[PDB]
Amino acid sequence: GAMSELSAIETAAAIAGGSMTALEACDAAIARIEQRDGPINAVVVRDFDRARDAAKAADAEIAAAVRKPLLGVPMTIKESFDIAGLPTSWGFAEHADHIATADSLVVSRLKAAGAVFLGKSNIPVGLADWQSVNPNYGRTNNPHDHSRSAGGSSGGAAAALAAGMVPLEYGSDIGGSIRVPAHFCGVWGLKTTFDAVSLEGHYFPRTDSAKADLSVVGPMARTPADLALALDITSKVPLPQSRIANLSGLRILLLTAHPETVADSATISAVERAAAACEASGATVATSSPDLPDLSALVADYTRMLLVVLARGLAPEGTEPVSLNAWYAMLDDQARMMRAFDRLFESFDAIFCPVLGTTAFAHSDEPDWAKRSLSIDGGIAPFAAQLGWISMATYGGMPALSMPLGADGNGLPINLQIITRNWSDHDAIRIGALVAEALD
Repeated sequence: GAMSELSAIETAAAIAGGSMTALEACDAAIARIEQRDGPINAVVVRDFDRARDAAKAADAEIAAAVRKPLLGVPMTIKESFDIAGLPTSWGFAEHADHIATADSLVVSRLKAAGAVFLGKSNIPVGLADWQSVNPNYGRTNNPHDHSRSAGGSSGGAAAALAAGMVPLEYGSDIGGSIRVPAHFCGVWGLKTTFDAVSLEGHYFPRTDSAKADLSVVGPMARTPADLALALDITSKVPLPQSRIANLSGLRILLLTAHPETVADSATISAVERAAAACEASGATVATSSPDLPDLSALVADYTRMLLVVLARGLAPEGTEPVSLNAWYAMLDDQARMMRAFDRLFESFDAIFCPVLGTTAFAHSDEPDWAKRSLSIDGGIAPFAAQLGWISMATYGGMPALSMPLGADGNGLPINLQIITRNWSDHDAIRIGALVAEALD
């Protein structure tokens, strides 16, 4: 782009080399937020006074010859992550004054690498939407078109990255809440392998309960290099690095259709263009496989588990809740689906497919997804069916990258979803980096 910002790694290098100080990096980011966040409303919790103190402490370490991978790099994090001294509300008015007393694990890891947290980014109520709007902070608007959703639930994070306010962010994903905002705002987002990164401190307000199923946390940035560094900083253990040097020989499964939902022409064309660029770089592309799992059964099973997980096994009055024994059977079903993808990835290195079937939708005041619809090539389509596109990685557990491809006819970003086998998170990042090179 013509107007650019330093990446997270470039900022740390500029501080380590002495071309700028950590306090200057912090003050520059504070200025971008105050200058740009007016019409976007992404950074809704601000901690600028304590951040400047941390930036000064970072410059103290720099002078003492200390070097850390993110030393002095300013960032924000999704509001649902605990930071000691800041509220964690999940957009609930009842929890607006719930102040965390300890940093979450991800925050602690990033701080130990030297990062400076300026504040936290906006979310929908209960993290339960592909928008970012709540009565505590208001609505986040897509920086590419203020009339469209920024995505959710990590939508404030993606908007702050798209507007260049900070180079690094971190979100959570149970129904696409990392991939979808990255796609709506045209930035990079890694849905990580299930259980690869600790959710400690991503607590429902006033509890120490984090989701034990489907949900993952993962980095968001504007470069694949920043994603890989942030992944290595926050992983439970160091994950296998990628040995993929180029696209020659890579085996890609290209999917632009789903038995339970649809993609529009611009999205289909964009995902196809990415596969063709890899084919021109020596990769092999298939458009079907007998080992592809039953995507229709997958979305139905994923949805039943998702609803149970979201309700904590509570049923509406009158109806009978799912029994614990039935829950154990559901996990067996999921494990069986995970192994089906294992077999698929014996033949393929990656699946290429849409993140969602269309670009960022107009702001919706309808809280019930069953009462929402979407425009696909001027045609009306069901909203909730779009869950099919993100269900594979969430239910199967695979890592999935959301990376910029381009924009549609209205300038709204379109991202590609790159799905690789469990624990190959660095492959997903690396393939995305190679795809971006192949497109330029």
